[PDB]
Amino acid sequence: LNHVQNMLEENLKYDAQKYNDEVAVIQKTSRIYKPTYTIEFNREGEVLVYSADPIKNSVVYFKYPYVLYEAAIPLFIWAWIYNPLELSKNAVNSLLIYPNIAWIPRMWYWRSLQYKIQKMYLLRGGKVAKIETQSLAGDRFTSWVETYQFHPLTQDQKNFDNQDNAEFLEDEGQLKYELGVQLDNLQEMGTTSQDIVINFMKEGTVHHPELFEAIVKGYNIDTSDYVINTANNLRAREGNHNH
Amino acid sequence: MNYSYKRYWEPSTAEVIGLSLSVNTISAALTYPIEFVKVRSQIRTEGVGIRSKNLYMGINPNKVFREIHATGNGLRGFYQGFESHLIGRLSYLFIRNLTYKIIYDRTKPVKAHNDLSHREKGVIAGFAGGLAAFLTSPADLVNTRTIAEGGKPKEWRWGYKGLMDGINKIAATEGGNAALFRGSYANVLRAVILNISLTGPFDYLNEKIWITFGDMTWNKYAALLWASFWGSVATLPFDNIRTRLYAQNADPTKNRLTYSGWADAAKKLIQHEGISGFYVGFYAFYIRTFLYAWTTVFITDKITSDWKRKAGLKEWQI
Amino acid sequence: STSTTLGLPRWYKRISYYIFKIRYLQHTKSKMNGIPGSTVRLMLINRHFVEYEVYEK
Amino acid sequence: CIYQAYQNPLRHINTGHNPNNVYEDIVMLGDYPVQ
Amino acid sequence: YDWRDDPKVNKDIEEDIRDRGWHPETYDFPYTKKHDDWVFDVTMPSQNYQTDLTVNIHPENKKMHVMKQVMRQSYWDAEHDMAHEYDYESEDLDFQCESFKSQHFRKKGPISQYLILGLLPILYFGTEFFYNHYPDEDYWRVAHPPPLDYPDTDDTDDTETFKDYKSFTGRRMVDTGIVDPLWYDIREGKKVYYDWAGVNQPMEDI
Amino acid sequence: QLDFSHFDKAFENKYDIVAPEFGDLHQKRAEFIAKNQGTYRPVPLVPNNIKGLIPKTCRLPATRNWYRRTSSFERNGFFNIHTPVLNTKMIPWLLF
Amino acid sequence: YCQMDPEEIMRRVPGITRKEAEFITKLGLSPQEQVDFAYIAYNIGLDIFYFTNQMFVARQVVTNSKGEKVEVLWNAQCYEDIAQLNVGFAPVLESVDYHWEIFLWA
Amino acid sequence: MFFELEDIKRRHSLYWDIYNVQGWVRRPDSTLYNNVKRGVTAGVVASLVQENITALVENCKLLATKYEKPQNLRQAATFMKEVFKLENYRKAVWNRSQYALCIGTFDIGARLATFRWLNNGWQRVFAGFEFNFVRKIPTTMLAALFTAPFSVPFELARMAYYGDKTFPKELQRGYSSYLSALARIPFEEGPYFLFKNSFPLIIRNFFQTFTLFYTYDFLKDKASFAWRVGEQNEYACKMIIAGISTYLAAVFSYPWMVTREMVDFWPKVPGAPCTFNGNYRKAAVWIWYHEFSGNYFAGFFTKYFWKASPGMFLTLMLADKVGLFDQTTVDNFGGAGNNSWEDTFV
Ligand SMILES: CCCCCCCCCCCCCCCCCC(=O)OC[C@H](COP(=O)([O-])OCC(O)COP(=O)([O-])OC[C@@H](COC(=O)CCCCCCCCCCCCCCCCC)OC(=O)CCCCCCCCCCCCCCCCC)OC(=O)CCCCCCCCCCCCCCCCC
Ligand SMILES: CCCCCCCCCCCCCCCCCC(=O)OC[C@H](COP(=O)([O-])OCC(O)COP(=O)([O-])OC[C@@H](COC(=O)CCCCCCCCCCCCCCCCC)OC(=O)CCCCCCCCCCCCCCCCC)OC(=O)CCCCCCCCCCCCCCCCC
Ligand SMILES: CCCCCCCCCCCCCCCCCC(=O)OC[C@H](COP(=O)([O-])OCC(O)COP(=O)([O-])OC[C@@H](COC(=O)CCCCCCCCCCCCCCCCC)OC(=O)CCCCCCCCCCCCCCCCC)OC(=O)CCCCCCCCCCCCCCCCC
Ligand SMILES: CCCCCCCCCCCCCCCCCC(=O)OC[C@H](COP(=O)([O-])OCC(O)COP(=O)([O-])OC[C@@H](COC(=O)CCCCCCCCCCCCCCCCC)OC(=O)CCCCCCCCCCCCCCCCC)OC(=O)CCCCCCCCCCCCCCCCC
Ligand SMILES: CCCCCCCCCCCCCCCCCC(=O)OC[C@H](COP(=O)([O-])OCC[N+](C)(C)C)OC(=O)CCCCCCCCCCCCCCCCC
Ligand SMILES: CCCCCCCCCCCCCCCCCC(=O)OC[C@H](COP(=O)([O-])OCC[N+](C)(C)C)OC(=O)CCCCCCCCCCCCCCCCC
Ligand SMILES: CCCCCCCCCCCCCCCCCC(=O)OC[C@H](COP(=O)(O)OCCN)OC(=O)CCCCCCCCCCCCCCCCC
Ligand SMILES: CCCCCCCCCCCCCCCCCC(=O)OC[C@H](COP(=O)(O)OCCN)OC(=O)CCCCCCCCCCCCCCCCC
Repeated sequence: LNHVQNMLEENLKYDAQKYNDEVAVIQKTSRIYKPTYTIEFNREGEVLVYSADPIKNSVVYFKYPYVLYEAAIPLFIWAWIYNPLELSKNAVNSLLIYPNIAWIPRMWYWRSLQYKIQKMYLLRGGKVAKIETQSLAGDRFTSWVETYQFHPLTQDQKNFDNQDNAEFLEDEGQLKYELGVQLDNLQEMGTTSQDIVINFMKEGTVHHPELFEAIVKGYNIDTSDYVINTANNLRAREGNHNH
Repeated sequence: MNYSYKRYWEPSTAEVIGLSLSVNTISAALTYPIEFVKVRSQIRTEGVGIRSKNLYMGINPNKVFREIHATGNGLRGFYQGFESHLIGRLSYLFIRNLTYKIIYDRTKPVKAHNDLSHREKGVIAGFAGGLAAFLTSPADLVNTRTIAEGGKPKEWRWGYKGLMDGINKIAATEGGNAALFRGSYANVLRAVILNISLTGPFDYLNEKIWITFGDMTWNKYAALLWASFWGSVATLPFDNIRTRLYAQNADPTKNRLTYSGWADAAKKLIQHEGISGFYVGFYAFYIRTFLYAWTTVFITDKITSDWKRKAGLKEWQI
Repeated sequence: STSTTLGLPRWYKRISYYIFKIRYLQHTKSKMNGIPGSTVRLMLINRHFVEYEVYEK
Repeated sequence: CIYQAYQNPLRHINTGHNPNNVYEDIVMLGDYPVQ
Repeated sequence: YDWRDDPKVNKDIEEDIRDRGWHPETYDFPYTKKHDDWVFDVTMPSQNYQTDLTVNIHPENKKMHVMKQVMRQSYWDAEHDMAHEYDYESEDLDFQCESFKSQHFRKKGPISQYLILGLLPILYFGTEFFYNHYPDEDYWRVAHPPPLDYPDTDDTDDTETFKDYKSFTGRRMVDTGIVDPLWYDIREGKKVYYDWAGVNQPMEDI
Repeated sequence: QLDFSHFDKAFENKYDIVAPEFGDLHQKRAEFIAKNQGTYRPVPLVPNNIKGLIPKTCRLPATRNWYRRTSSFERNGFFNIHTPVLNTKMIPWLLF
Repeated sequence: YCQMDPEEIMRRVPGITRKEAEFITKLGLSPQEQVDFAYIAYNIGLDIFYFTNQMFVARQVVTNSKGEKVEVLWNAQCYEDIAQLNVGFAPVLESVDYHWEIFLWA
Repeated sequence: MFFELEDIKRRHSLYWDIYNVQGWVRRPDSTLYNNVKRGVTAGVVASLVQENITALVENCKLLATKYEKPQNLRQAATFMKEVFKLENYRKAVWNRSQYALCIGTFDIGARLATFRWLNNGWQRVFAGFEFNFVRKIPTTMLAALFTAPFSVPFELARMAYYGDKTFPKELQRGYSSYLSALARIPFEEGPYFLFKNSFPLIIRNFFQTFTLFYTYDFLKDKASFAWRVGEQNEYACKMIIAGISTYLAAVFSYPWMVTREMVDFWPKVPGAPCTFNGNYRKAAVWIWYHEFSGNYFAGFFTKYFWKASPGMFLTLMLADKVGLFDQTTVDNFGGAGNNSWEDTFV
């Protein structure tokens, strides 16, 4: 097979070899942001930048078009039971497929509800962001992501917004609209996934707007001017209203 | 089984000669490259033997074929010496078939459903094959030398460009007609062994599988596989010794490992490599013999069945 | 054969869990040391097809 | 024990324990140590 | 030394890629060689960049290194193992020496017999049925219907059945359909089964 | 020589090459590939101006995907078949 | 690969060393697990720079009540099955040695 | 008498058994002409459909690489309309239709003909399920091995033809079409140019044909209880069985085809020898002995599944329709079923 010559294959092989030889694990980035004010980190060496209760602030039960999807199950059940169309055995049995597939979109919506960030922290060095979220069943998932892997989207959520000049924070510091950011690589439950979109709801307080914007735009934060606040206010498995 | 034979129709001598010549011609034309690869593998392994371990023990026929093709000669490079090989095979087949048919006609049983025992048939076939191989030895020598030229260093090559050219060069440069019969004893031994180690196992397994599964069509080909395997097992050492004797150049300095005879070559092979060294190129030899036997049997059976139907024999008599 | 426990049959303590995790990650790195990275694999898969008719855009 | 002598017939009373062709009994047949 | 046994000099030795970096002949028995240690610079840099704001690590750009083949099991040395296990009868004392090298280690050997091991079910069933012709010599043979009126009329009844089918009663039964149509025809001295009967023709009497 | 301590050319196994294996044109193509493996990048011909279509001048976000992938890739080259996507996708099948 | 700050790790565990903190950060653990592992290692004296094998899974140096520093090695263990236990004498995970006599000297 | 080996012909006496059915009886429709005709028809149709699908998918990908993919139904409709009118799409359709005609006649037709030849006589059990299916395994294996290398020359010719179009004018052969390239390559580069290093294609074809034909034949009889007792839809059951068969064939065939990427496309470590020494067989052995399946199962669908599975599914359906999987079933207590009628009612 190799004896067959194809310039496209040769170009692909050359591109792969050149990439492997040139690009290394270590990379140089000049996107460094120096905050004006000193950063007060928690007792754990982290600074909280975002907080919200997406499950509390979202619609769970009566959601469109999932109500429409689930309202047709009785119709199919009645049609199968009474055979109003006078169908054959297999034809009438074919009507029982819909009840087994109508609830899947609601399951996917409930799963997506757990990708709205509940809590966001920036670690020492301004290179790691910890995002904590929860599922509708109360399971809590926390994941650490490097700041460079964030990419904000436009308000319409259909395109990548310019990282440098992005207008998603109001003058005071809060979000104009529910922000969306795509993480190139997300490690969730010890499994790496590609191009995962997460959301910050507009109905959520934003702490340290400068740090939040820097993390969103992917800049590495300079944390040289820092202080440590020894306050043990948060307990393990602490309760919250995101249930 | 002594009355299980059905010899209700026997071809004439001229028909046998013509059919054998044509079928052997096409079979040799088809299967020559495998023999070429086998000879090249034997030459390249001569003096070293098998040094791989476990599953890699041996020489890869595909590797040898790829190396030969990489020389730039294409597929025509695998047919070098094909003229000499075909001439030698034709002469051997003609002589062997003539002698075998003459003896068989002389000593045949009267009854049509009775046939000579396997022992007697093997004795006659071995005698005929030995005589034919002794008569036609120089052609095999020329073909083997032409094949080994590529493997050997340029200075050791003979540069034969045809059967007659090689015969003349051997007669003149080496001196005398005796130089044309080098390896004749080895060729005779190989021919006798191959003749006696093919007809027996084939019938053995064919009858056994017929008894087991009754009358079917795959029985003939399964028996052919078995017979080819056992014939290769029996004959490959003799073929290797014959190849070594043929490749032995006249000049000892040219020779990498000089030999004085069949026994001397066997002793040298045993010394410089284990007994397994007798079976280099076994896969190539097995493939060659099986393909040749299959094509020959298929064509001969088709033609013979057609002739029998024309004559008017019953379905079972065919 | 290689034992799956790596010498730590039970994670009775978080220290044992950490040791097992460290050695497991090292072993996985060693085993994956001989295959291309995610980017290379993805680009090769995406641009595998090379059979077109008209060129010179 | 074929073409290679490993055991010691001096310390072995009988060399017929195992097949071989390189061992011979020190006290051969017809040999009788008598005071 | 012999170059014929050296893969580097002898090109006829087919190197096994799956055994690269492993030499069974060099094992210790007991094995006391370290071939694994901390490995970095593959995906995790060996240098420090935790506080480097101008450097971001991209694990995706993993440079390709030499494949690490799984360790090969030890291969037996016939002469060494035979000498080690050999014990002199009335010359050796019955004891175990202090040295641990005397432990009898298991080393893999030729793999040819394992082919027969893998094929054993096929071989065993063939020996049980085909070689012994169990239950009988006819079960595994291709089935052929008996020839016409063979071996006897009482058993075959071909002619009587043909007459019955050709009779008025046979035609009426076929019309009722409880009895299927005739499956054979009596030709000039031979019985030929119809192609729709789904059976082979009777074997020739010779 | 008879001694096997050192290799000798008498046992050399290298068949002489007389011409390119697949022809002079194939040899020339191989040389051209070696010389310009990456510098020559032919591309398929596609129209550059389509009314209805919108040119693809940037990378699109994941929100534009009609289908959601199940498997994934670790950054070290490992291929993950078991993912949270698979975990959520297996619920209906297991239930049924 | 989200390596935590070695200075922060040292601050959270005052007595740990910069080299140890950097090595822990290099180790592929989430920052919380890195901090916890650093705390445990400093508190026990465990030498994190030890490549675990099938002989010993870790080593530590501890000063006993007599003032002497002694080395403690954590043996590789098995779940109630010596047959499953790997009896080896090399820093290797692979089970290379096969013993016909489990108790050579009885 | 003719050469060294003698094909001894022997006569045997009569033998018969109680039952004349459920063994091997060659079907009357099993002939060289009829089997070849049916196989050629089915293979040609399946290859045409598969090649059209592949051309359409590849042209859609090519258009999407330069224009944003559809955002809604109207955008998808206009995208398909603009794909259909591409000159590249039309040329690819023509050339790949020629390639389908060639391969489906010489590869899929050969596979179907050999399978029918070696498996037509296996009768089934009346009012029951065909047991002793192991007898069919040797036949399917023989057919798969025999017909495995019948597609490698055509595939290599296609690859050479497509790779010639991407070379400069000076170094371009200038093949008018796929048929012209196929006719010219044997005389220009030589026959071995279409067979060198063919192990990946050969093993792929072997696994495909074996695990497709044998699995479909096994399932269509063993799962027949669904429509024989459960009164399920026979056509739907057969469609499900064909889908399972084609999926299994793709799964068992793709890993062997992955050797192409590992040996040729994976980057080479500078200063070190090739991991597999450039041997596809050795790479396949390494894949077979590899611990993790996902590593060589990556790219299963984006690369091979949609280029192979639909063709195999259509081939199975057409073979079933024509009757290449139809066995003969007769009652064992009928007139021709057994030679002992005295105990069929007593
Ligand atoms: C320890 C072994 C244990 C047993 C296992 C065996 C293993 C063996 C291999 C491994 C070990 C190493 C070898 C040891 C061998 C030991 C035995 C021995 O001595 O054999 C050597 C012996 C000879 O080998 P060699 O020493 O190499 O000598 C041969 C030369 O290389 C030949 O040189 P060349 O090729 O150059 O020849 C040219 C040709 C030159 O040609 C000439 O002869 C020229 C002169 C005559 C010209 C005229 C010819 C006729 C034509 C004219 C007719 C008249 C005119 C007609 C009309 C006009 C038209 C023609 O010469 C010949 O024809 C042949 C040489 C003799 C010529 C002298 C005259 C002979 C007259 C009688 C024969 C006549 C017919 C010959 C042809 C055959 C029939 C067709 O070979 C064998 O015996 C072969 C192997 C053994 C075969 C038998 C099987 C034994 C084992 C059975 C199974 C046991 C199982 C149980 C275990 C038992 C353990 C004990
Ligand atoms: C022509 C055949 C036609 C086809 C039919 C064949 C049917 C065969 C039997 C089928 C069923 C079992 C098949 C097992 C095959 C694989 C065996 C295996 O694991 O590889 C060897 C393997 C050695 O390789 P390894 O363990 O991987 O690594 C160590 C190294 O090899 C290095 O180890 P090392 O340092 O110890 O060096 C010595 C090594 C180097 O040699 C080799 O590896 C050469 C290749 C293996 C040859 C094995 C057989 C040798 C002849 C044994 C004859 C009896 C002992 C007399 C002295 C023989 C001296 C040669 O030799 C051995 O280790 C072989 C020892 C064999 C002992 C045999 C007696 C054990 C007691 C009987 C138990 C089984 C009873 C079954 C029947 C029950 C009926 C109710 O040793 C074993 O696992 C021992 C297995 C022992 C039992 C099975 C084999 C004996 C079967 C005898 C015939 C039974 C026939 C019954 C039906 C017909 C009745 C008429
Ligand atoms: C004997 C009977 C014969 C019958 C007739 C047979 C005739 C021949 C049929 C031949 C069919 C060939 C199909 C080729 C498809 C090639 C796709 C491809 O390249 O994929 C590469 C793709 C990766 O591509 P990529 O470029 O890397 O993607 C990156 C993008 O960022 C990510 O991608 P993206 O988000 O940008 O995606 C763009 C999107 C293109 O963008 C759009 O979506 C625009 C169009 C919107 C409208 C969508 C369809 C509307 C309704 C019409 C449906 C017509 C279907 C016709 C074909 C049916 C058979 C496939 O393209 C796709 O992803 C695929 C679209 C294709 C349609 C999929 C939905 C089909 C629903 C069918 C419902 C039933 C219809 C019944 C009709 C009546 C007659 C039967 O990977 C795959 O191959 C994965 C495919 C996975 C498919 C299955 C997913 C569900 C799995 C769960 C199990 C379900 C099955 C259970 C077992 C059942 C059997 C036992
Ligand atoms: C039965 C229990 C009853 C009591 C309850 C007990 C509690 C529940 C059971 C225990 C927990 C099981 C958890 C399983 C899921 C684990 C996570 C996962 O998604 O796995 C992917 C994971 C690979 O993901 P990864 O780690 O990301 O891969 C990275 C590398 O590629 C490294 O990859 P690699 O080198 O390991 O290669 C992976 C490759 C190689 O995998 C294998 O070859 C493994 C063995 C497969 C064959 C045996 C299973 C049965 C096959 C079908 C038999 C026909 C009838 C089926 C229905 C009735 C019988 C169940 O597998 C795959 O690529 C996909 C495998 C199939 C995944 C199925 C996803 C759904 C799992 C949930 C249960 C589904 C039940 C429906 C029926 C089963 C559908 C598969 O592979 C596995 O964990 C292997 C196991 C896969 C599922 C089978 C094991 C459970 C069932 C055992 C039944 C044994 C008897 C069957 C007799 C059948 C007679 C006809
Ligand atoms: C220490 C070594 C000493 C060596 C020298 C002294 C001893 C020599 C011993 C020689 C033994 C030869 C055995 C031949 C093979 C027999 C095998 C056998 O019986 O198998 C059973 C079978 C029995 O066959 P069957 O005919 O009974 O029927 C088989 C079918 N059933 C079983 C149903 C009856 O025999 C064969 O198949 C034999 C086939 C080969 C026959 C030919 C043998 C060689 C003849 C050579 C003739 C001369 C050639 C030219 C020589 C020129 C130079 C002089
Ligand atoms: C038992 C009593 C007899 C007397 C005592 C025993 C003395 C004789 C001992 C002989 C030992 C075996 C020697 C051959 C070993 C071959 C090993 C091997 O496979 O090498 C690799 C070779 C390599 O062959 P290759 O070169 O084709 O390589 C292909 C393999 N790859 C792809 C991996 C490279 O393999 C073979 O040839 C396999 C078949 C071997 C068949 C050996 C038959 C030996 C028969 C000798 C006597 C003649 C037959 C008599 C009986 C039948 C006829 C009546
Ligand atoms: C777990 C293992 C066992 C699996 C179950 C097997 C059950 C049957 C026994 C077979 C044992 C060997 C394996 C062969 C499998 C494939 C062939 C097969 O199964 O044969 C059956 C079939 C004829 O059977 P059929 O006529 O359909 O039976 C009903 C008739 N009313 O025959 C055919 O289709 C023709 C096949 C011809 C070739 C068969 C070769 C078999 C070789 C077996 C090993 C022989 C070893 C001999 C050793 C000798 C030592 C001196
Ligand atoms: C065959 C028995 C031996 C084999 C192993 C059996 C294991 C049993 C484990 C329990 C779960 C499986 C369900 C039971 C077995 C299959 C159904 C069966 O036994 O057939 C009979 C059943 C009911 O028919 P019945 O009413 O009894 O017929 C009287 C007619 N007057 O007929 C039906 O209703 C048909 C139902 C078929 C379901 C098959 C499911 C298993 C096969 C693999 C999965 C197939 C998935 C795709 C199915 C597509 C169907 C269109």
